[PDB]
Amino acid sequence: LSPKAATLAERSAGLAFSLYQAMAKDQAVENILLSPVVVASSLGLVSLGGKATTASQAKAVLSAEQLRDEEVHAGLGELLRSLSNSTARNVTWKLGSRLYGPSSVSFAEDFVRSSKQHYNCEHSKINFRDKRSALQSINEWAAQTTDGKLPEVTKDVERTDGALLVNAMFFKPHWDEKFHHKMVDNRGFMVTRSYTVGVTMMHRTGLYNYYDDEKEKLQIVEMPLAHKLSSLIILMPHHVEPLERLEKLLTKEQLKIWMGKMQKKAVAISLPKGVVEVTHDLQKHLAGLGLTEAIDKNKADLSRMSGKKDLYLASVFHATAFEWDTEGNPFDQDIYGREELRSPKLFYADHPFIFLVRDTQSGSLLFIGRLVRPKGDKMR
Amino acid sequence: SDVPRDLEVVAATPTSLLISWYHPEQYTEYYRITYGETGGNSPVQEFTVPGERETATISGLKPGVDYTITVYAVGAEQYGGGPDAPISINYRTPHH
Repeated sequence: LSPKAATLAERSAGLAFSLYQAMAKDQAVENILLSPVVVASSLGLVSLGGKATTASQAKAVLSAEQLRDEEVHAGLGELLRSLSNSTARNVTWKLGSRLYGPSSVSFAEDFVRSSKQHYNCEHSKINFRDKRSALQSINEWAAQTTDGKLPEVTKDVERTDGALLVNAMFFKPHWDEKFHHKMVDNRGFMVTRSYTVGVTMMHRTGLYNYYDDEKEKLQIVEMPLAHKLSSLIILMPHHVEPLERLEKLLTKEQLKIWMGKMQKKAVAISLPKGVVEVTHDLQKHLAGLGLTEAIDKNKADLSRMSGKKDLYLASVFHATAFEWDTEGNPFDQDIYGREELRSPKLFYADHPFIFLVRDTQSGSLLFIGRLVRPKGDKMR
Repeated sequence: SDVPRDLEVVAATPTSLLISWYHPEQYTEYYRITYGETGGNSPVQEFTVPGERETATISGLKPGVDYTITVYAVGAEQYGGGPDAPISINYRTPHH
């Protein structure tokens, strides 16, 4: 990444953690799945189609005060292009971003042109009169973007009069060392110690960077993705417990400390297999971090987006289908005939855990989330 | 069916044994092969072999000694507290 895109990768990760922490405090929030660059591009779109404090507060939430407007849109545009670097573009990573305005609102050509170049933003009109048809247009668009992996964004829309930004994603981590396609069976996932759901799990034993934090009662394992161009790190408590305690330890300083103590050891990994569909409306959480002007029906200045002050940010849907599957790169099976795999560490992910995907080339954080409650109907 | 079957010594020398077995019904990721003197004190010695293989050579044995050979199938069932899938045999290596 260029110096400007590198500073915005750090700011986008910082924003995703603050957004994750604000969402983890909400009792209605169960699974979390955030792509820091997609979240940052949503604020970038508010700055591009916004004026005076509506646009300045968008940069303030990203902690990008000392960055010029051109540096913000060019850096975020370069960051969105770099997301396809560690993955098979339009195969294991699909992303669409659509701005839905009311039927009585026409988007300015200046905004359409710049938003499409910087953020690959699509523009559409929505008839809020029949709610069933307005929902079906958004749900069918997300389903087509992800080829049915995310068949629905939401079952209801609350604010039916402003602009609706919708981000639909499909991501499937391709392991550097695949799990065998038949090493799958049905298991229990303890949502709490008194509530267990059924899940399909995939299993493999291999060599992974690993650390067992005995003091903080958690295991941490790094699973490299294809050609080690990215890696997926999982932090799971020893006991089935609410993630609140572990989430308090979620700082860059502690993550750097845990990464430094990891050693390559034989680990018997078992993970839930299937699609985790997570939809968040980031409107109320982004407002809670400093985006009060854009979300208000009266104070919102989105004149660069439409031409007149007839638009306010009603919703920021961030919907992702994150697929845990066995597929990855092949490897030499003779690694099984080696002494190192004699007594592996057991990483059996049958209870809530935090996970993060990081681009190894740019150091940029690709995904942050947690799995608390697996769907409940994706078992074989 | 869900355990390895037909474990037998195919070839034997004073210091070595070539063993063979038939895979279980379910897919096997890898096998753990353990061996040691029957009823003795010494901890058993073990090595792993990829799941595709149905033969293994045990070397460094003592002539005319009785050994207990156990072959464990490690598949999806064995993960997360699942039961072991073993098969054991006894064989006295020749004095030759």
